[PDB]
Amino acid sequence: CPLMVKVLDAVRGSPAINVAVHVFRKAADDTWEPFASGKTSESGELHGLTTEEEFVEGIYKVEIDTKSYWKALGISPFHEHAEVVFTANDSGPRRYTIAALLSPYSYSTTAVVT
Amino acid sequence: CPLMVKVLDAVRGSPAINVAVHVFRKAADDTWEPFASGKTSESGELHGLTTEEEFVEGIYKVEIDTKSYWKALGISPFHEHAEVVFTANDSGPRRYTIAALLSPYSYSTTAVVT
Repeated sequence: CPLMVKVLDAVRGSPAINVAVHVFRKAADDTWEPFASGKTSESGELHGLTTEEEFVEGIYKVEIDTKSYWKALGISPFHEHAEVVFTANDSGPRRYTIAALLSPYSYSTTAVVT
Repeated sequence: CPLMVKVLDAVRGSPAINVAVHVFRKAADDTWEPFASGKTSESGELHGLTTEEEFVEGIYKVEIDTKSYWKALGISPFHEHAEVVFTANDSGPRRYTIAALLSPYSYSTTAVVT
């Protein structure tokens, strides 16, 4: 599992469940190619997005559909979604955990690379 | 000043000075049209990006060139940049302050709408 996503809800103090996440890879022609997608589990985590074979160096964009999430909770969010753009494995493959902490008008995201 | 951006450095405890910011507006054909750009001042603030006349309803993307910033400090950042995507003025014009707090492997962004 070289790429894992974790999403938390700062309003309820719990994992953000069933959040849609879409991963894109920057294409040779500078366009974002769809790469992987899924929904966070009951623990707010999303595993098995790729394999180390498929996860080559490139620029990747993780897009978290935060708007849908809040709407479901009857809350009016500010952001269309949260995006995390980063260059991966440029210095060889690592294990990346992208964590996002969500609030209606704010979000933070941190990368734990190992 | 309907749109203001403020950036802080969490490693140095100071405003992030000379940070490039590019604002885009979602075009009719779903493409991002360049809308405004500038650099934060010595106070970590960017003013005068638009006028209320020009700042119409739409989906906007604020891109903060975090990578350049950290590179200049001789630090190797994780993110390519920080993006903030939101729908603006859908319910009439508001004043938007987008604040970003930066670290090499993490960033948070909050919106204060008045």
